[PDB]
Amino acid sequence: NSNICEVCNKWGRLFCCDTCPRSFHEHCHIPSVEANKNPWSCIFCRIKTIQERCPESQSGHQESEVLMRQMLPEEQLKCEFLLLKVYCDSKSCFFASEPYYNREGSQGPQKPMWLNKVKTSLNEQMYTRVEGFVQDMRLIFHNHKEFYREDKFTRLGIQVQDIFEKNFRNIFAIQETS
Ligand SMILES: [Zn+2]
Ligand SMILES: [Zn+2]
Ligand SMILES: [Zn+2]
Repeated sequence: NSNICEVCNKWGRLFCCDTCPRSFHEHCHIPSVEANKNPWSCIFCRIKTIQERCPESQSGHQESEVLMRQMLPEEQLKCEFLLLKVYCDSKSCFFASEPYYNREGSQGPQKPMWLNKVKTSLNEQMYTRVEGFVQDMRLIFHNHKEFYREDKFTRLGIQVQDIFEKNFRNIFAIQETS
């Protein structure tokens, strides 16, 4: 197995996947690495299994159909994995914890949002459809763009949004377009 966490790229107390060489900190893995379960398969392996069981699940989909899906176990898992993919990028530190807003010439967003809040929400089964999760995710970046206006720091939002969106199109097999 790897000797660093797959998400944060640091060593520490790591849990090793039984079906692939990845390793995780307990709370870096999403969901948090399970207490017992020998063998244990990580989220990457669980997502691979879904594809393998139903190869046609990789044919193209319309985003509007994906968003209306109810959060049954497989969609729950896919949103967990997509969230995990954003945390995999070091630039996610900016959006992880609860933000605050005091900048001359700007007002804070009406509905603040952040990764750890989406993480809790998924854990607590607060989203009933994929749309719930994707809306909160996109709101993180939109709040950032609006607040930081013409400061160059706005680019961090564009950058982390692009990671989210690429992973969304991959995980949920959105039909490719020009
Ligand atoms: Zn980690
Ligand atoms: Zn694995
Ligand atoms: Zn099938």
